[PDB]
Amino acid sequence: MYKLVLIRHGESTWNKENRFTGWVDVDLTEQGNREARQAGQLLKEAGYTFDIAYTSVLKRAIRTLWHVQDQMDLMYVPVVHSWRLNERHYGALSGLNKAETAAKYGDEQVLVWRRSYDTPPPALEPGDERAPYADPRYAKVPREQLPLTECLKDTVARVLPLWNESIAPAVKAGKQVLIAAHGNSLRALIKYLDGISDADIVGLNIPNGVPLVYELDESLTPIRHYYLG
Amino acid sequence: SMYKLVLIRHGESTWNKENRFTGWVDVDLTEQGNREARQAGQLLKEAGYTFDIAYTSVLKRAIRTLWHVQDQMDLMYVPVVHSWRLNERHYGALSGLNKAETAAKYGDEQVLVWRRSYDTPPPALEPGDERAPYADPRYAKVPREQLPLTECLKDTVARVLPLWNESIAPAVKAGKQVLIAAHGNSLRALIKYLDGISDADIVGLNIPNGVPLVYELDESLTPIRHYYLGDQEAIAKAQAAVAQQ
Ligand code: NA
Repeated sequence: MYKLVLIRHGESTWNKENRFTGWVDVDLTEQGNREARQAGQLLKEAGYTFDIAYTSVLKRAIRTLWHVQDQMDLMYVPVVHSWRLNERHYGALSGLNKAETAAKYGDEQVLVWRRSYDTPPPALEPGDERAPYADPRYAKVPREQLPLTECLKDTVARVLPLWNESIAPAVKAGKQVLIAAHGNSLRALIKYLDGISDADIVGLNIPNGVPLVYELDESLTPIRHYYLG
Repeated sequence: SMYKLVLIRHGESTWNKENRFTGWVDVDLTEQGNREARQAGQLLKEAGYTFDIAYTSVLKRAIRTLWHVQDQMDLMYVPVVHSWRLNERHYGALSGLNKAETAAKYGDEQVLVWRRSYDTPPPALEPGDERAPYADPRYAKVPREQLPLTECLKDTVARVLPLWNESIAPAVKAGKQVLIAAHGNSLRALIKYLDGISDADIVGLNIPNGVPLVYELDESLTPIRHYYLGDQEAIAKAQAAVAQQ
């Protein structure tokens, strides 16, 4: 029996505005700060501790992790910041709210995108300000691996290598691991962990700033999972 | 080639403000300390500095100072190495005691020996003291016999330098832009080694809280010069204040 803890970042400014964010590096709102501190308090009171954390390169997830670390008195543990835990890339939808998206692309195409595991939204132009190529976060990432858009299938494909490379060996080694990330990168892990179908994973809701605990057997197969609080 | 190395002592801590020996006790920043650290980050950002990696201690006053700097510079994603080897000098049984009350009790000379004798440590913690480091998860990978119950600066130098030799110096040599966010005595220890300062002279080195301290090093990592970032007159005032304590 191992335990692995997952948590989605607290409310971001763009969550509050119901805007597609993706790789845009927006910060937490004060509510998102509170959710993160509350999650830290919950893990602490329920007797959790961690040896290492994995997070993305996006500050909304990183700041969530900082609050959890702060509240648990774990500010000293090693942290890995991986672009592979970034939120799904939403291409040209990044920055649009629901009304704006419906207006530009029409309801039917939005419905197809919302439902389709393997159809990506319109891509960023490679020269768009929002493209990742000039960003110092991705300086060592092979250029061809950087997305200008992603369907959820793409997101899953680039999240999952972190499982065999890093998370599973750490868990098997007896490390107490925390993963502080984003709705869709957490979906990718959960998709693999619980063997969820392409069709069902699309609808899985994960709330901001609530610790999600997986209990795993010797083979890293889930026994059960639950949210704290 | 010239390399730039940035050092910073933690922002004002609660026990700096209360005038208490701290050592390895894991106290936090005051609001002033938070402001110093944010200002430090703003200054570094405005002066066009960036970092590939930061080294810090396992103590939250230094780590939170680093976090403010990372926050202000938009560098929250960069690699950070947290090492007990950058901890403040271990203050032994003095840890938690008021400096004035201690001087009243044991005399000024005796406290000054404990504070600044290069090679004579403060009285040791008893190993069964709750303040001893043995059950602390921060030190669980440190062999028991290497964990101090007290340190003089000389001891602090011996435990700081292997991190410089094995990790930090190679990273500077490789052209990485390094920030070290640490503590008064662990920074004095490293600087003692970098500037080749004598045992008697290192005594007077006074590093202000929360001020970026830039070293320019040549190809062999020998300092060309160092200087502090920010309001130079305010920094001189802060230096006078540290020296008086
Ligand atoms: Na300690």
